[PDB]
Amino acid sequence: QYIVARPVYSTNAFEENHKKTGRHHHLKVCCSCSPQKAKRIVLSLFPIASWLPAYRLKEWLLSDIVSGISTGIVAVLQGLAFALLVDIPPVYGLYASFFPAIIYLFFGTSRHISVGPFPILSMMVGLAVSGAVSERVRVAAAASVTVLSGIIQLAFGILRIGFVVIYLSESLISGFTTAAAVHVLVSQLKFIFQLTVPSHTDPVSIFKVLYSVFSQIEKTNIADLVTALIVLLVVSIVKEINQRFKDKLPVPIPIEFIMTVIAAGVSYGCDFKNRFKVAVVGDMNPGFQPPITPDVETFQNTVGDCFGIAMVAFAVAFSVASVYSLKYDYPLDGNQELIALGLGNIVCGVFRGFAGSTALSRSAVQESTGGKTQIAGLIGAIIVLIVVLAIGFLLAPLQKSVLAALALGNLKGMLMQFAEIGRLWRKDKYDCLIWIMTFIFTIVLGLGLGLAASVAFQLLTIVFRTQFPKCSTLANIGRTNIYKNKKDYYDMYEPEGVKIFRCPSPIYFANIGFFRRKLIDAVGFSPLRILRKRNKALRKIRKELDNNQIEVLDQPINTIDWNDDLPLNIEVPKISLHSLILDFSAVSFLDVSSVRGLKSILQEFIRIKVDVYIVGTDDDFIEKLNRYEFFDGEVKSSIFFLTIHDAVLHILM
Amino acid sequence: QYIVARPVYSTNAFEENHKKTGRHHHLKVCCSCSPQKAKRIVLSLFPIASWLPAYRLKEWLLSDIVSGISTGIVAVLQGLAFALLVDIPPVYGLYASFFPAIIYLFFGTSRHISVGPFPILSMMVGLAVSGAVSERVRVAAAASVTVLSGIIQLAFGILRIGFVVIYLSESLISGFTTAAAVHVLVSQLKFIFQLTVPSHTDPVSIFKVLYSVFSQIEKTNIADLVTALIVLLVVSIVKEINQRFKDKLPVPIPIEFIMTVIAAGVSYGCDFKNRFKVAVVGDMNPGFQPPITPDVETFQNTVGDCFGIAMVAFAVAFSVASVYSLKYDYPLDGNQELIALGLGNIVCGVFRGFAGSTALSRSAVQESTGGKTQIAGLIGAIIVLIVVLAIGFLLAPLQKSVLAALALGNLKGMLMQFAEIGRLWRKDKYDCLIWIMTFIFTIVLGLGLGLAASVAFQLLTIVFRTQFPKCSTLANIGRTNIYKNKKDYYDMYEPEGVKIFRCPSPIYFANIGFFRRKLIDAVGFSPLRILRKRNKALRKIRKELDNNQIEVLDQPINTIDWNDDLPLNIEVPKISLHSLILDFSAVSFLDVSSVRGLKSILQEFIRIKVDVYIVGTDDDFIEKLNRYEFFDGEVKSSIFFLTIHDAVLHILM
Repeated sequence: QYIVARPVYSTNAFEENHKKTGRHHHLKVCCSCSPQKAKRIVLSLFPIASWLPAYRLKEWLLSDIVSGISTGIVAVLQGLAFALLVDIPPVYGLYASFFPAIIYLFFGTSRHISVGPFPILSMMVGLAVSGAVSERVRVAAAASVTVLSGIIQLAFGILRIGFVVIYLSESLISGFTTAAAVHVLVSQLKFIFQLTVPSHTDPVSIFKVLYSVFSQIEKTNIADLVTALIVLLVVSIVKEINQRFKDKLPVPIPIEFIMTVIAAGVSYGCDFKNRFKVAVVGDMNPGFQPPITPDVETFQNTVGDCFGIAMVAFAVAFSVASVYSLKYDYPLDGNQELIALGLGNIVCGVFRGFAGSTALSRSAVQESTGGKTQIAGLIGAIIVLIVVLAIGFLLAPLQKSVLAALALGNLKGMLMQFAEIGRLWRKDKYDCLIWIMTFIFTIVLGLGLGLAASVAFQLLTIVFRTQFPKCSTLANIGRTNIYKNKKDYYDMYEPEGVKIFRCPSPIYFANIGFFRRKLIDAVGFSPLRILRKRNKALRKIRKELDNNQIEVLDQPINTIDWNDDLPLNIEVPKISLHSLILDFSAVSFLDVSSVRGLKSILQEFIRIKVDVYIVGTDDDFIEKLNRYEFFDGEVKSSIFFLTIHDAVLHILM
Repeated sequence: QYIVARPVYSTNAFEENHKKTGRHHHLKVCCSCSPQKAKRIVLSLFPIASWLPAYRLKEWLLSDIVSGISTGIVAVLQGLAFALLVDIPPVYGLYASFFPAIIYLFFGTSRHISVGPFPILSMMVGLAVSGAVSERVRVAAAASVTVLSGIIQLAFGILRIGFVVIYLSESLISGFTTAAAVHVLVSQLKFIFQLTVPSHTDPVSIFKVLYSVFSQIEKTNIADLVTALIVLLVVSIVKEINQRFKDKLPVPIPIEFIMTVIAAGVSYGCDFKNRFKVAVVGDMNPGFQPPITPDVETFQNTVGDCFGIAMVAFAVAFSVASVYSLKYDYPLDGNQELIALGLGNIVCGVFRGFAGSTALSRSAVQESTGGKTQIAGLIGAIIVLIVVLAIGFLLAPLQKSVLAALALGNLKGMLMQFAEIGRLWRKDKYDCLIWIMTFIFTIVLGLGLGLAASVAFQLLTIVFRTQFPKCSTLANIGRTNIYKNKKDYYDMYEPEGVKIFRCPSPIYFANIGFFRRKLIDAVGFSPLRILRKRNKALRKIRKELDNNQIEVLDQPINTIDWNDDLPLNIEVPKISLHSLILDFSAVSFLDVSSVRGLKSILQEFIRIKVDVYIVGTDDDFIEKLNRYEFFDGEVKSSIFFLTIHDAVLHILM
């Protein structure tokens, strides 16, 4: 059974019978050079010196040839299809899937990540250029939003503050990216229907596009729509074949290559360019561009949106890479992800590309084909190299909506997150409000400002959880040490005069007005009204008054018991209370707005000659109240006890 | 002593031995007319029917004559001195201390409040007009910011959401009003030095004024500065006499009247207007103005700042009135303060005034002179009535910096709050960061936008408090039920295999990545690395692999004990752990981002054949985990226990 025979401990009669350890509680141990300290700094800022000299060549090379080619053809056709969401020339989407792939080979700490562009940052870059102009003024201003968002990411992995991704819950991540998969689905209607839409901008940007597209819906094309519904149907159902047959199917079907060759083959020979009037990708010039210096007139007016691109490029890079970090069991450094993607978006921004990070629909192509290391991300950048230099004379008959339909086949994973009202409403109803208020703020205020006002509302639902706590009143079940809520069981014996209270929440500025109101409700009387009625009855003994003298009615009584008949017609109220336990077990923290309100209600309750105890606090909660100066000659330190049946056994003896 | 002899209860063997009450857990009880329901609705929306028919005429009339006159002369001279902070004609400061004083007599629930203008809302109105223009275009646009901020206040006391004032701690209130007492001290330099400064606006508005004042500092006046230093010296030290001699001095010295009569007497007879060149208050026209209709072109561009004036006019009205509510012991309704000040700022905004609420330096004049009810706020509006109609031909020789020095004598109470770095740094250091980040955001971003970015940072210091909690590991002290931290005492016996953990914080999105990291640190091993090494050793028994087949290595084992020698060269690691208690006593709440991470680490720890218990949770914490579907055929409901010595007594038997 359960037998205890210890004496009654009062947390100051416990720290004298049982001595503490008295153990000692920065700028010398860290700022100190050592031959064993700078070894693991250089091999942690440059981690290619930790997987390249240990490379299993017989086992990992042939899996990294066939999985670097299979993500090379995906990186080309996704690269051209994301340069159109920014409305720059399409060759600038192959300078953004090659230059971050070389830099992340050296400084990168993840091993199953294919780095390039991805459609949530082809719009946040695409909406920042329209907010920095007001194609030569858009190429040179999309490659200066990249350098600004690569300096902010580099100056966050140097200050070692790469724990910012914990401020984004899964309801805020599955609410933002579901609303970002509608902005992608809407802004890819300029290229399927072949309509000339102006570049909209500020708030409510999706309904400005839907008003401009559907006002020209009689001017669409039939040779540009039946080839974006044949492509959208086949590459969806063949991708349905692959994820249904992940077994019994080695090296699954590359539908993103064999559909383009059909579509670029039919457009050269049936002459879709001059028979119909369909837009095609132009003739790209073979070769790179000279580097450019970013201008300050682009930095000044879009400094508020490169704090949005720099915290979206990392929150996708740390959500995707942590999927393969718990699957293949290797440690992942969250600050090396900020340096290797701060240097990727500076080199690719200087060399005229645009911003980007890892894509979930491309990293799963590298991971499922058999990519073991980031050598499959190097050979996935030799094929983007040979397309730029050598074979760029192909992909000119590509029909500019085969590209705009391949980027709509990837929106199955990000639009099936709508079945979270069907789950979070039945479960939480606070994290179903963060899903709704993120889907509304993003689709109205835009992508960039829909994350500032959604994180700030996500922090209002920690205050809403602990604003009106369920304050209780406890009682004893079975003459033992079990103290549970009084309105729940049957034989609960609460003793004579004792009134156990319980606040199951941390007490702070949003919580002390409710705890003080509920304590004087669940005790029967207010303690300040009965101090003033006693002092009025004491002044009548020694014998009303105006203002500035009511301050003497709240003084402590200095002389009777105030419970029997007073010898004149005096009607001061009586109380049966003579103790008040407080269960501070579930209280996590106090602050200076809650200590000054708790000290106020312990001082009223003591001057009525009601002994107030506080019960359940650990070692750190009492050692912090020594620093608020909570204790004085009235509120002693012998009011703290250990457990509830410890304090009640002290009252009855 | 302390003896217990109960059996061991496991919170499901407790709710069968002790039956619950099964008690039942809105639109019918409230939406129901009744002859006893509409009585206390009409007498609570119109509370002059609850103190006027019970008025002690012999005791409260002569204290309300002499304390309505003493706040009448203050309301006139403060009214003219706050119409200059908005830069309108000075007669429009007597239409703002008279019309809110009549409406608050009827609908007002406080009894020691003098209603008028006050210098923090003569600048928030004064900076909104400069943001709505870009004197006839400033009079008609300061009386439309008033009507917009009176409709927002009326539509917050009708929706019954007047608990918004709990989102503002005392560190955010003593940080905002200290920074608002520097904006007042700076913007009263246009009238002491007699300098013509253009109307400024947007961010960094105090340094734009200090640059414009001190660039003309050779063009000041000597007849306008020696009369704002004689006035500023005497009315400060005589107000030092009153608060030093609150006893032995009945009806304290009205220095704000006897100094003006001297200053308006010397300016008529020594001829300060034509000898020197000093600015004076003009000749006010006797009478009111016709009402105006607010234009929509003022409503559209300043809808973002009348959400700042409407939540500053209430946070001063509920901070001042709660001082006299706990002193004179009457209940104060926080929603009737929003209706009676929503109707005050509509009537006074239609009749060409400006916005306002109660002032701390004027309500203390009414309260200390002997004002008992709001009849002293009616006679304090008959004297503002006779100054407008009859004796407005006086106060024309008033020198416009006697008025600008009387409003600098009130900044002693709001500038002595700078000694809170000397208190909050030694005590809290989180609520000393809210004092600093509010003083910086207000003095840089302005008054209106310095409260949006200071409340939003105040909610980041509840996340900073519970981001890195002090996770512990407990042990037994003296073979009893006392379980405290292991690195604190000496004879702490932790049993064989048991590993008691403790998280002293609510677990949520900012807390589950740290609790999972600290649990596998304070247990010795990771539980997922040792599940995969067992399954690799089991496949070698029945006999590496590529991707999409590593998902079978995290499966539960289905067949040995994995603690002795395996019959081949197999080096799966061993564990001594066979239990894991978790102290969830201090855990307040869980959410869907923390349940999905806690369920993940209970499922890894059970498949290693390690029995995981969760200990310390009340009745409501288990009844919410039935709604997250935390329980299945693996994580049962018999893992919850009552207390720590209850679970450890179950392990050892």
